[PDB]
Amino acid sequence: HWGYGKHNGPEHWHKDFPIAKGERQSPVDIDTHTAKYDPSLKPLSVSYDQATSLRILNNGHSFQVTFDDSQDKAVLKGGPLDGTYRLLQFHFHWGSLDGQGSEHTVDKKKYAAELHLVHWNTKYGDVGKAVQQPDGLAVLGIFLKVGSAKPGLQKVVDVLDSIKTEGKSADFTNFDPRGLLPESLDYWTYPGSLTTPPLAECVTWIVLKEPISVSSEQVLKFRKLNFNGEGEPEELMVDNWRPAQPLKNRQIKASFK
Ligand SMILES: O=C1Nc2ccc(F)cc2S(=O)(=O)N1
Ligand SMILES: [Zn+2]
Repeated sequence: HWGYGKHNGPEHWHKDFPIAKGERQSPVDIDTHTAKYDPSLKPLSVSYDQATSLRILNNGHSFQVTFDDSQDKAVLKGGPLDGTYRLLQFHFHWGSLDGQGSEHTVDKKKYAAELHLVHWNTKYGDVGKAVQQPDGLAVLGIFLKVGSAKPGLQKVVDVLDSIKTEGKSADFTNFDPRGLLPESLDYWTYPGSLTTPPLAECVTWIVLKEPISVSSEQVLKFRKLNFNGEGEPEELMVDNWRPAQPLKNRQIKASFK
């Protein structure tokens, strides 16, 4: 029922999901002058060499690439995190125009898109249990700006025409998510939530400072996807981002000076 339209979009979500007005909702604006360097933070450990991708699919809100998380194969550790978080899936949020599309903002600047690499805390055994815990998930967020092409994204872009409509999926094995990362792992971190229903307050957010560049042709392909299912009226999948939410009693910490 929920979506991104005028009658079912983010301003309506609180009716079915009252946590939408909660104390640790995401995304947020990152005020770079107020975020404080925290020397007690550790370097991120992004260990994706053994990642096993499985499928790519259009879920009617985004497209996602899924991974085998039945073993410690692609894991996120370190930084603000305690323990080991397994990569489950990645997906994107993007705009109808290059000046909007990201969920997090940086000094109110919106990027053209935002990549979320979603990981869950193995101490909770499965992702369904993890989402019920304040430290159950860690999402690595990466901004996209439009400029040069990202070679590691092209294999994704080239298969999108096969998952145009909600409910479509395809095999997507042997994809290396390391090709989506920027050079630097400098980051901001804060406690937050899922950015779609159920908006559960279970996420340690880790937002990289360095955006990746993608080409206009790459992002244009995102914008040709459909929110609707096959044989329904075409509504382009664009502007599938939640706007920044109140920071409330939270501090955003920087890993870098
Ligand atoms: O739109 C989003 N929906 C999600 C849904 C489930 C998650 F586990 C993580 C996210 S997310 O907060 O990374 N982004
Ligand atoms: Zn997301």
